[PDB]
Amino acid sequence: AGGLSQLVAYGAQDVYLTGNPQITFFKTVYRRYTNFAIESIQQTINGSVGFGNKVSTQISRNGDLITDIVVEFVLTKGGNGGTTYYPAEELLQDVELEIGGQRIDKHYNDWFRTYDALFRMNDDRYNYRRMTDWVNNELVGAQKRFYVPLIFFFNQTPGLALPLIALQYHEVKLYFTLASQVQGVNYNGSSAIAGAAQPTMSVWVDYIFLDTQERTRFAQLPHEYLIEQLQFTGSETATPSATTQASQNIRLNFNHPTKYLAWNFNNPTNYGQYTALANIPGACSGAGTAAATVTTPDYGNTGTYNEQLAVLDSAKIQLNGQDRFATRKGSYFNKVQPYQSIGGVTPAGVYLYSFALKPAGRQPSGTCNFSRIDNATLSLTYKTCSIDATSPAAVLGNTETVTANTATLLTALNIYAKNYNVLRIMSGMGGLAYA
Amino acid sequence: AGGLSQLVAYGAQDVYLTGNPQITFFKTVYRRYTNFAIESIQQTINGSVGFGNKVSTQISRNGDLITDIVVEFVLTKGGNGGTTYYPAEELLQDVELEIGGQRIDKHYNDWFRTYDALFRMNDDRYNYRRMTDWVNNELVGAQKRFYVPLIFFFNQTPGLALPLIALQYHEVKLYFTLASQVQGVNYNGSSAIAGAAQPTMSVWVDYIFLDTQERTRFAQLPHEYLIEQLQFTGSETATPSATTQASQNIRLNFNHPTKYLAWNFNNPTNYGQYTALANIPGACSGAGTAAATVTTPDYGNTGTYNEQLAVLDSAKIQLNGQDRFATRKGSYFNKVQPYQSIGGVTPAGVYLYSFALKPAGRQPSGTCNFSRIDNATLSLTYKTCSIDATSPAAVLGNTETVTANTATLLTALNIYAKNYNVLRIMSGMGGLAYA
Amino acid sequence: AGGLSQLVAYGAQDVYLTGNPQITFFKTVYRRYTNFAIESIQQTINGSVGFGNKVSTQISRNGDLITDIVVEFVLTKGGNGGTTYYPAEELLQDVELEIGGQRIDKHYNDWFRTYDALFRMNDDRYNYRRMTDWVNNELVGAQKRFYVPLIFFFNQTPGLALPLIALQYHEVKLYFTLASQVQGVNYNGSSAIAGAAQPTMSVWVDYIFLDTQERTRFAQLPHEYLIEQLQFTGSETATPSATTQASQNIRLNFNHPTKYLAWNFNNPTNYGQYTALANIPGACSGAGTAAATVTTPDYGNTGTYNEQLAVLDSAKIQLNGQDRFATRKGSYFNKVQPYQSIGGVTPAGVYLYSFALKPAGRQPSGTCNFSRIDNATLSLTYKTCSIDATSPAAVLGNTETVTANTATLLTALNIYAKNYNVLRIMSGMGGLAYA
Amino acid sequence: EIGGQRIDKHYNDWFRTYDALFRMNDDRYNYRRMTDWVNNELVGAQKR
Amino acid sequence: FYVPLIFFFNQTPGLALPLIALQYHEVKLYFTLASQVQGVNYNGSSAIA
Amino acid sequence: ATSPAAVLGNTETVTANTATLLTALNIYAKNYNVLRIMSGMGGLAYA
Amino acid sequence: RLSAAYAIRAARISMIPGGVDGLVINYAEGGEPAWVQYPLKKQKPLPNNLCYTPTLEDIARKREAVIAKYTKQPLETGTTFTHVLNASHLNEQYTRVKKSALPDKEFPIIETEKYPEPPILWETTIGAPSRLFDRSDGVKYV
Repeated sequence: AGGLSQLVAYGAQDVYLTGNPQITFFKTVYRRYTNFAIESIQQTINGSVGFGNKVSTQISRNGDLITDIVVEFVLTKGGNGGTTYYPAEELLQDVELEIGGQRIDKHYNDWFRTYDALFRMNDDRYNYRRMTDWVNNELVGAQKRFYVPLIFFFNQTPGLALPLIALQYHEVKLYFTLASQVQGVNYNGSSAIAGAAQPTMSVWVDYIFLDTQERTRFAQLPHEYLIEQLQFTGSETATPSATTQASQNIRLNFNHPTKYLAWNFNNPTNYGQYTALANIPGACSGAGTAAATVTTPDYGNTGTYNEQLAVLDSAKIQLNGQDRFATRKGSYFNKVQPYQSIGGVTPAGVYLYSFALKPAGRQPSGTCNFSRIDNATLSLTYKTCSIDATSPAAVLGNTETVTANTATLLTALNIYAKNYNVLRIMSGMGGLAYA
Repeated sequence: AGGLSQLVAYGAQDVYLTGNPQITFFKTVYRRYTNFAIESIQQTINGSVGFGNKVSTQISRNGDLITDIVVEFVLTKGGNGGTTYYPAEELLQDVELEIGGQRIDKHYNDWFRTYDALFRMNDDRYNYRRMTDWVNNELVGAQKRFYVPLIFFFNQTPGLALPLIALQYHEVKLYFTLASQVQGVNYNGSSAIAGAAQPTMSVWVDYIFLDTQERTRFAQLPHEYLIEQLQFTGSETATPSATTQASQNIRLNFNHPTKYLAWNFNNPTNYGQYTALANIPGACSGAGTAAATVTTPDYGNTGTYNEQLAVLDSAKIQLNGQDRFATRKGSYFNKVQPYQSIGGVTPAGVYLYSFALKPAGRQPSGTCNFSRIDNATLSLTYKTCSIDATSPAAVLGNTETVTANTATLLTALNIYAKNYNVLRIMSGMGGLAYA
Repeated sequence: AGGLSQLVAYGAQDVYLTGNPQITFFKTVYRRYTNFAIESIQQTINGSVGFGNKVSTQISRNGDLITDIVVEFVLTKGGNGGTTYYPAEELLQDVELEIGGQRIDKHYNDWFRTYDALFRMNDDRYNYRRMTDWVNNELVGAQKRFYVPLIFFFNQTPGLALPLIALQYHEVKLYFTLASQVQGVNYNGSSAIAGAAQPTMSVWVDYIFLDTQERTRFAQLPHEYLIEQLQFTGSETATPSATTQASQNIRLNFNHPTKYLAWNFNNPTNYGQYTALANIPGACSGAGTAAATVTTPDYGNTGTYNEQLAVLDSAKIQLNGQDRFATRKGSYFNKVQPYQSIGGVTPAGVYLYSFALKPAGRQPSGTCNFSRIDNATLSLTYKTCSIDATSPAAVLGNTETVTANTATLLTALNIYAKNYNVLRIMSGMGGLAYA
Repeated sequence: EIGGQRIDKHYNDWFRTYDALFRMNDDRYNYRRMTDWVNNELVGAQKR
Repeated sequence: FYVPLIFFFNQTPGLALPLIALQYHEVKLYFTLASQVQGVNYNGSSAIA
Repeated sequence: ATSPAAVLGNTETVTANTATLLTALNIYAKNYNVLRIMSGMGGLAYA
Repeated sequence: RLSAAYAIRAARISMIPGGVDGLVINYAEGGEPAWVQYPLKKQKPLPNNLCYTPTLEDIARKREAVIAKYTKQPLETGTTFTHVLNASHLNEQYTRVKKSALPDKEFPIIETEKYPEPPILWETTIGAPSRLFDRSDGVKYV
């Protein structure tokens, strides 16, 4: 009886699982590793901060290698709960990474949002929102400290820690552009909020202190860091229309080995709005009641999983004029691609197409090298904006090929591409191999 | 002060972690890998797709290896939000996988529901739901494109990609049975919904294109794979009495090294109903008020974690008349087993018993080989159906050994077993080594 | 066209990813592992179980190695839904582990709560709650079985399965303390609940049965396991007030290479309360209405993400009299630390500080050796308790440096540390190599 | 900080404590003259 | 407004400052802004509210 | 555009309502090629 | 699960690729044997194929050669004169090249800066653990 009665039930079919055993599960041997320590050290931010300001910081030589970078912001609510949407993310308009004067990479507030929408998840995602927004129904005047992590290649894994010690002669710095306005903090839609406070900003960098043998190797030896970069071009969305199906062909001026493309349609009026407004709960300011308006979003619920409010009917990518894959529906890029390649849940209006087997990881796993493709074009077919946004019967009872009349407000398109490059470091200097 | 203050605090107790170091964390060298690309190719479905029809497709020889397969459906709501439950999953009654005429595997709509309930989790499970149901309160007549991924062994990991390339003489086919009825789409309880549309359908296969060296290797060498198979036995339950505890001994006609067993009790009328219904929120149509009907479920909220509505009091598995483990409570199988073995949360009415350390993974980690068990039997004890389901107090305030009077509707039991077989490919042909 | 059009887009930039390929992604070779089986076997409890009792149990040598241990309890509700909070966790006041009589480790009910708060996530965390509490609005008189998994080092991975087989001359025993009171089960705040049932208890151990070759090696050879230990000291919190920011220097009586520190402030009366009470939904008994009281929590919603109710303003860890890192805000330790190092969401009032890259893993990744630190201390600064907890305007619209007047009820502080030691087994006996 | 490493650190209170113990006579007064307003200056008065 | 500087290296490529040859030196510009600018923040001696 | 106060007292990022009439865009590039003459005849080096 | 005479004929009947060789087979009824694997069939045939096509690496060598060629030469040279007088010269050339045949390597700045002095190992320190001097925690109990 018991476990032994199963243990003894052996035979030919078990040989392929446990015959000639190689490994057990009950003897884990850990690896011995080089002694190291990590300290989170505050950096000095040069230039005035405030809304619309642009500042920068050199990362100081406190340790040998750097990884995580966190920007601390102090914001005060300019209105009540429901008026903000990830305001710390909205505030940090962009961040540029420069090494030795060469632009290595650059992130955008919208990317931080798109990136999150695609790659963070579950509790990891909720924590992130806790660090960038007000999620406990806070009221006007509330003060909160928000932490915006950076997502540059060296901020993703210790494996790509930037060896500042191996960059003896090159400055390393980040440039941070602050948004002119942040919703629910200093502006409410198009109106400014009188008396709103300006942000306080601080940048923390996590430094790795190595022991002597490891420190020496980094300082002494050449390195080749296989890293990822974000490419980004913003453009006009073929404005959705209530009379027909708009279409658009965007030649993608991308390069390098690309893991994936990502894109969204948005209403430039409101950070994070990737969908149409409607009088259904969470789809607009006051949605579901008499006070509902489909001209202004419920800022606290700006993002949604309600596909009927999305504007992409279908899409395909062509390489040198030929289809890369068969045309698929917008909902395929929104729901399936992330299912297959990431495992998270992507909001309506945000789309992903992977050329990679595992785009959410660090290990390259298949890429589309656009430096070898003369004409890469993204073809987008839009839904017909025939649905009256103020009437739930129409908003919710409609067909696959249509969307809200308010979907015509989604006039901006953001197309991103994530790719590999090589950051070579030698003789105290570093920079990218390809462009 | 700072990080160096940690490094300096070195002694004898550090030797076991950092002495004679083997690794670092700050220098990741990625593996070079074979170059590949993945294409989504639409397959032709032979036969008429519609409710109750059986259709099939042969996977074309477009790429070298195949992994993910997604079956798309387009359904129109036959009623309002809350009247459907994973209708795309319900529609795809079963899927049969065959190579060269040999049946490799076969899945059922209920398996997809059980599989999901046990193995997908968090945002992944939600994203899945978004691809199979209407989760944004859509209304009658709404049209939606669903994506139902297949979960055969080659559809879950790249590691098991099926080598069509090495199957030069064998057709690989999928046969799909569509349900005669889908709740909230073409039927509402026992009634048909006049005017309901027939579903559309499309089968998509993700084909991997290999480089020459890898492609050649695959095409000529023999291959051997550990693959998964689903065994399934549907049977009548020892439906519990309102006066006592029914019990049952179910002969399990299973074979092969089994990773795990899983099962559920259900109301065969209502897809996904694994529990009793009651006048408590989410537990029935109109639950919580006077109009509640405890014989009609809240379809949109069919599932629940409220064990009070489950019917298994306790269970054990016998091997050749010998107890395999001490009798444990139904909640032990429902909550602890998956805690330990999967790490997700299992809905009430669904039970798991693992023979493996990590059954949710590909790598075998302990099996029960039923090919060597002359008499495998599942022993069940049911709860007493004495609780008046129409009285929330009766339900919510009761004891461990009892359930709802409506729990007598759980007349069907589905017992699944997931096992390992050996797939062999050579000289253009493929098949499974063991019966 | 198709996937082939991507493969051909190939050149020098791809060498770093696919030149001289070493691996593939489309073929997995599974390791052949040893033959074993798992059985859950009930242990006998020596001593009476009831509220406030201390019992012990010896683990039977039924199998060769052990991993998971689950303690089952049967509790009844002494009040309605909302009156209990993880009561089975609260009940298991503590557990000690000894081998040969040498204490190896010890866990506390508060640690289980802290551990969960920091390391379990998503559906893992939810499923856990389902096994220790009532989560479906059960009512007074309801009776349920709870399963409390233990969190000793061998209960976390098969890799550390305890080799009872190699401990032929040593007894392995657990000691358990059952709480004098459990909220909503036998007491409501300070008031005893007449008629409350005493808990039923059962201890289950999951045994691994090894085959002949593996069993022989374990029985005869010496072993060294790298294991985890929990260190803990409870102490008084310097209590803040409306007019002052209390501060406190807590000497840390810790030793060994430490993976991380963790701590919380709490109301010792209310299990799991790590934050102040307030008249906002879920933050107190009756919160949001006229009947609200800010002296008693909504027990079923005791925990919260609303940091405004947290007490800690800022903190630093000092080693050998010197700052480890710059002083940081309580929200850093509550949100950023666990975001960066664990990926879960830590509730308000619970703080983490890692000295390691992966505190949630088994593999050591940077440690602080307190055996080489003579003057370690945790220096805390508290927020002023000026906010009127009964007034949402004050509770929700306040500043970073202030908290609820009810935060002065958080007078107890629990500081934990997790370190690495070595459990050696030789000639049938074993114990820890270092203090 | 030298070379990325803290050598020392002073605090406003230390400066006050240090002065209280170690500066004296007119050194202390001259010091006060450089850190405060000691000639009964009025609101809005500006000083380096 | 754009105020070009008129330092020697700001007038001709011929005098471009070789930052590259100044590998170990910093180049800095210090700018003092006027307390008052006519017609912008002051009108003669009067501040402009 | 019809009100000098609005036309002249405005901000950096705005212009006249009549600025929407500037619907045409002309982009030029002035570049260098090589004109080659040989044996009585000629043409450009690059095309 | 029959006693090998049967498993072998079954493999033939069922068209198991190859056949038994490489399989593990059960014998009799119990007292469990069958750790026995039949050795992989001798001379498993390599069925005639045409799987060799230029490898991607071979393609990269060719594409890089093309890039080098066009970096130095025009894509196409006109032949408009050719035989006109002695003007083998004066033909226009086409220099715009398909992106896929353009070089893509950024300026080698890290190979060109030539700092006047070599880099050093940026050692930093906090000094000796003065409370850790002459204190040995590595003692075997004697």
